[PDB]
Amino acid sequence: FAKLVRPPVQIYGIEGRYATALYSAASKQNKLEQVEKELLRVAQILKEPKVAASIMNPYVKRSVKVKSLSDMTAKEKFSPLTSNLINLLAENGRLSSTPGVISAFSTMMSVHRGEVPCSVTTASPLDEATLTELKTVLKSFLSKGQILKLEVKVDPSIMGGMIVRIGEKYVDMSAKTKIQKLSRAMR
Amino acid sequence: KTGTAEVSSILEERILGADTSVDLEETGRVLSIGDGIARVHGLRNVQAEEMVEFSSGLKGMSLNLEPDNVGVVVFGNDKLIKEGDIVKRTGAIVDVPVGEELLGRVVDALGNAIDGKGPIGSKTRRRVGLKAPGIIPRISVREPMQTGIKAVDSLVPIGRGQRELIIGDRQTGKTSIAIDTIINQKRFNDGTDEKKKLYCIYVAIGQKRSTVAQLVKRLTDADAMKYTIVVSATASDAAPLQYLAPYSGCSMGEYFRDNGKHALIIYDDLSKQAVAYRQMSLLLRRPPGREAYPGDVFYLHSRLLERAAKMNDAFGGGSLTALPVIETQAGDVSAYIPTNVISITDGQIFLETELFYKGIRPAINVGLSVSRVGSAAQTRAMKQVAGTMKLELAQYREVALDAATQQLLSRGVRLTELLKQGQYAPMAIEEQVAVIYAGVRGYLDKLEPSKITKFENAFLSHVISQHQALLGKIRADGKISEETDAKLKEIVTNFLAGFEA
Amino acid sequence: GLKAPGIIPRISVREPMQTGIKAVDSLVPIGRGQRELIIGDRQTGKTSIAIDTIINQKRFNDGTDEKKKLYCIYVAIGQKRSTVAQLVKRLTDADAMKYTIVVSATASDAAPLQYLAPYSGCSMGEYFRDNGKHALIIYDDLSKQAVAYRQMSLLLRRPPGREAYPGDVFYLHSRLLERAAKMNDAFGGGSLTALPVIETQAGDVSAYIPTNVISITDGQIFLETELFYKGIRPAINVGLSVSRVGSAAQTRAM
Amino acid sequence: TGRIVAVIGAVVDVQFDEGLPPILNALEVQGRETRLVLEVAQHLGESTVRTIAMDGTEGLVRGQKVLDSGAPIKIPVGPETLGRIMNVIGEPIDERGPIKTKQFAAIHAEAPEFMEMSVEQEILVTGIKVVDLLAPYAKGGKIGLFGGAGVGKTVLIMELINNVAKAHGGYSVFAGVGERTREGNDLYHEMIESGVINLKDATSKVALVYGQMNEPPGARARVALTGLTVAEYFRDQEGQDVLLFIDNIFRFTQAGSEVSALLGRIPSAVGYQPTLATDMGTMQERITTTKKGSITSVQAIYVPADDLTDPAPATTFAHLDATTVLSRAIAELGIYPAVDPLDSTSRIMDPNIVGSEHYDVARGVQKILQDYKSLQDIIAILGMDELSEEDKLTVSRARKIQRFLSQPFQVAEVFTGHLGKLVPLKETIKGFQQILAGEYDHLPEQAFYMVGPIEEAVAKADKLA
Ligand SMILES: Nc1ncnc2c1ncn2[C@@H]1O[C@H](COP(=O)(O)OP(=O)(O)OP(=O)(O)O)[C@@H](O)[C@H]1O
Ligand SMILES: Nc1ncnc2c1ncn2[C@@H]1O[C@H](COP(=O)(O)OP(=O)(O)OP(=O)(O)O)[C@@H](O)[C@H]1O
Ligand SMILES: [Mg+2]
Ligand SMILES: [Mg+2]
Repeated sequence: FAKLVRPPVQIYGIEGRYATALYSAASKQNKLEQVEKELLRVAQILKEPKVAASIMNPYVKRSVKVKSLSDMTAKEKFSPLTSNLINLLAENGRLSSTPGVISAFSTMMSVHRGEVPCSVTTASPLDEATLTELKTVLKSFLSKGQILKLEVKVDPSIMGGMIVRIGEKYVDMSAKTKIQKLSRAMR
Repeated sequence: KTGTAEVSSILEERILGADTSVDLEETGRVLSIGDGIARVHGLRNVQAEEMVEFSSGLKGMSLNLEPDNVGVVVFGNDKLIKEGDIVKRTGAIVDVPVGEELLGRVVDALGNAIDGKGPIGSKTRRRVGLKAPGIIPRISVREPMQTGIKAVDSLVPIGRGQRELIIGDRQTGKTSIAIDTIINQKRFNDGTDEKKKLYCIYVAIGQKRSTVAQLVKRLTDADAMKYTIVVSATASDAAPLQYLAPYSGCSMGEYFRDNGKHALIIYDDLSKQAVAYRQMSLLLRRPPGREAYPGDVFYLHSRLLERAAKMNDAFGGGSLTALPVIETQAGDVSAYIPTNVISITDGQIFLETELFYKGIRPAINVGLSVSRVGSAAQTRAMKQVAGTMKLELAQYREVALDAATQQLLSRGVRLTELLKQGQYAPMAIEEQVAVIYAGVRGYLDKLEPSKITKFENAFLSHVISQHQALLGKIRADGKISEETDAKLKEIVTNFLAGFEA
Repeated sequence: GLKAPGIIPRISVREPMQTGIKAVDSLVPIGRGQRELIIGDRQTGKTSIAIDTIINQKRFNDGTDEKKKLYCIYVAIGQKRSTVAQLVKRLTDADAMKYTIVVSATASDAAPLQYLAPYSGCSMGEYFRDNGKHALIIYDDLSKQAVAYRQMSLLLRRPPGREAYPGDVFYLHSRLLERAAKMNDAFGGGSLTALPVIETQAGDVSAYIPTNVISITDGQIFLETELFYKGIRPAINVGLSVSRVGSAAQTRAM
Repeated sequence: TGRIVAVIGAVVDVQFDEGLPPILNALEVQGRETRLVLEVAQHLGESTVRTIAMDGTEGLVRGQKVLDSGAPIKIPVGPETLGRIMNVIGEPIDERGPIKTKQFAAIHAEAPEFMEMSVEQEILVTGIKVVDLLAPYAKGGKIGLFGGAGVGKTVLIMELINNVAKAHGGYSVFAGVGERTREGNDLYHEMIESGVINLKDATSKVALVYGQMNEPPGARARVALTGLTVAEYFRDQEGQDVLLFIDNIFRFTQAGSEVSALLGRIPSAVGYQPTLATDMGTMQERITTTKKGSITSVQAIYVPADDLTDPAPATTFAHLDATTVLSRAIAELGIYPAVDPLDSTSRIMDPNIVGSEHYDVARGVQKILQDYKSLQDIIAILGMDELSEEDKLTVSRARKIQRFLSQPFQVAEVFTGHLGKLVPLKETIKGFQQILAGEYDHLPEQAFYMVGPIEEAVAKADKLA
């Protein structure tokens, strides 16, 4: 066999085996951005009631579900290596798991420029000066030249503090400083 | 549901264009290896039970065809194989070299020499997975196959085409019956009557390698390696090489049977084959049964011992005799394997481990040894005398100062000591019929029991010399007439007057 | 999770470990570094033999001779809380809870806490071996550790074996009993003595776990139930009890 | 290099990139204090191998780095390994400095071929009167030693080392398969105090391989292979007549059926592995007599639950050629060595192997020792004088024979004070050929206790009174 390039995330499952085998063929020949723009439009053209039907319907055949898809991917835009991918998903019966392969590929291609975003879950949204200060100290923490994305969630069960995660780091300044008052009891 | 060939090294061949410089019709790769079988991807024109060849030089059998892969049973060790190899398709069912030009060699189970005498020089190849002959071509046995042992040839007679078991515990004299059968054929293979010639095959399964080597000397010492083949898969060989050892051994005997010759094969032993088929079954995750055996152990030994048959006169007239060996654990003749083979073969020979300790050798249990179809095919000279000894060995067995008890307890011990025999001394047929004559006609009833092994070695050594031309009419005419037994009365009663007590 | 000492830091066992039972010290002696198995059925005085051996070392533990003191540890693996509360009071009455530690992983506590508790007692009995002192430990009992470990295996989907035990239950008990050693003078001269309790079922020692721990240790003390009701108390069978340090752990008088 | 993907117990899975190593290789984990050797056993596909560890597995992180030796486990071998102690991977474990030698050898090696075996049986002489007469030892065969502690077994080990290095000139290897640390320390110091190992010079006669009991179940199964590589050096390179001691063989079988169940395989009959007949095959066929030299093996055998037909003591029994049993009921009679003469068997005891002179002497000894065993019950129950005058000599002679089997050993010269005697073969056959015929019957019993040949027997009747 030949060797294959390793993705920087390395997820597992029956959907990770198809997002890795495409990443080992599109990192070769330098086509990692052409497939991504194609894959974000094949997600749109599957979820139509003419086409979402008779792909999960088990009583058609294997071969005529290929021919109804071998011309659909040929006429509109595509003749890359990715036309073999839809041809291979329909042979193995794995055409149902096609949103699983696409959604895995975006995060596998995200990490080529992405940052595994944060989670600040404290309270109601605050003023602008508090937001820009955390966005300009977390930029000092990545040290990788990548413009970090972030999400904010509202959870009032934390009393007055906030929890912050950077990837897989998870600092903590929250109501667990009230649970640290067992030193008055357990001593 | 994850698929064997859903791995990324095979999806990449498909997702990067359907590649042209891979064959995928006569050659394939190896995906995994280590439990015996290998998972070969490709090879889309392979047959079932077709021998393939690895890149290391190992043969392998195509056992199990699937829509993704092929499962190849590997002959020999599986250290030499690596994931990512390339396996070639031979194009033929598993077959072995066979012919007249093998008499005198020591091969392994695949048909390669391991005696260091160069190639074999064969021209024909027969398969190992052929079927037995049907109901029409067979016929009942009629020619006798001599053994040279005084306990076997007169109490459980064998015939050319009859299966016969040899069953006993360890170190009871199992192999030393099978060796004296091969040395006894020296008198027939070196003669002019071609209709009585008989070849031999020995199959050694799971034995030690240093016990086969001390066996081929003993055959060469007695001029018995010029009509004998030996197949050998010893205890250090892999498990598929012990499973396919009796099939390649029987396919070399099927050549002589279909071409008018008579053969003989000794499997030694079929116990260590069934513990080798157990290993390949449980390593394929099959449901075990009694004693953790697979469900088709009966198919293993029936499809092998059904080939040993005798063809009719319109098919050539040859034969094939088998003599398998089963080892029991402490006299257990009610276990799973020694009952699957009693219900196949046409009789038994029992070797007791508690008569081998008392000094009776060969320790043949005369009560439990039977031979059904081979009783009608024996010499009328032997049937005229051994039909009487069958009666007295029965009357000795019920009585185990009274009247009608101390008469049979006297004769019944002189016939037990008459049936002892030294190692590697195969007697002829017509020399047996004089020694069994003196023990059943009532001549040695007066002697002491300890001085009767001395008596047989003195009477035979002289009548072979001074009455040699008068003994040949027993073997030539094949019977004891009214002139021979009146002549035989004077030979013994003149020798007892000269035999110093 | 530490290891045993090797072959070089050990020395042969010579000092006596005094139990106080007239049948043990006469016929099946115990040295200071030997492993001796207390095997028998239910309700035959297996806990009581290992509870007066703790009481008997009071006569040395209040004196002056520093190289004759002994320290006892008792590990309860899967017993009810009321039984341990009765045994501490028995050792409080005899003034024998000022040199004894008790490690209790009871029946109500979780399945892995009955797995750590044998290995959480040797680590307290190796601090006395490392510092030139002497010690004693009692596992009560080891046949309830192989059961609390089997449950953890079959819920983690590991391949079973004989009586649904995993393939490494021999490796579970061997590396716990091999930590008992008689050190030499260059390392301190310490010691560690181990007495495991094993409950058989209907007197069949040929089971899985009664044959693992028999082949690891040195000798067994076999308490029968027939002799317990015939009047022989403590019901030690001296026909089947052995010790393979032999007579080299007895004093010259005994 | 490779990386570790899965750690489950004592089973590690390693992911490679280019250089996928074959089966039976040896890897080595980088970043740890002590050597941790992994042995490849299965190719799992997608460049992943299934390895069994050889030491503790904790502290291993998923995604470490693992090298490759490209060869199996290679041990230090040579003549300067005599007198040292090593584990299964060749490391020294007695703190006496690193072993230095010229060459190494691999432990996973094939059997000798068919054209190299010996074509004849040949008796090995060890000097002891009870062994070399009634249950003689074939050269190259496997020997089973029945008996355990308290019978005097570890002296018989230490004395067969000494006599072969005197009469034949061949050293020995001791392989402790899963043995206790407390009992593997006393055998170190019992050999020092008897001379067979020596801390001062190069006159040692053994090499110790000790794979002790608290080691992972993969490391207790390869010890009998490491201790057979060393024994193959003194035959393939120098041509000696080596001995080999395994103690015991049941802990080699039982340690095999815990690797084959950690690897996820369906068990065979009562609990063993599927491959019980090839692991006993691909070890004990390397113990043979080639054209250069030989290797003879004495193995201890423990029978579980007193079942002689259990598959662990039934696979082993097809390989042995002679069994000697140490009875404790002869040790309380005063005889040393405590070898039972009636319950020992030999396969090479045969008139076409050892000749007719050895045969009819050693046949009559076991027959006369049965008649005293049958007449000792009438004397104990009924009384003494009722039996005939022809039977009083058989009672007297059989108490001469069973004391003439005693022999003082050279390993016990310091303790019991006697002189150690090494008897050749032609004296032991000449001796018992005269005791049977009533030729030396008028001498008393204690002239025969603890002597060498028959010549020193009559020199001890003069000192009485
Ligand atoms: N007729 C006989 N007279 C004297 N001795 C005999 C006779 N037959 C066999 N023996 C002895 O029995 C011994 C073992 O015989 P054999 O090799 O046939 O046993 P086996 O059952 O094949 O052993 P295993 O099957 O365990 O290899 C031989 O060494 C031989 O000396
Ligand atoms: N030497 C003795 N003489 C008389 N009775 C005794 C003796 N030793 C113990 N007993 C009694 O035996 C009973 C049970 O003994 P013990 O609890 O020690 O047995 P055990 O087998 O360890 O218990 P378990 O089966 O719960 O582990 C106790 O009630 C105790 O009173
Ligand atoms: Mg045999
Ligand atoms: Mg109790």
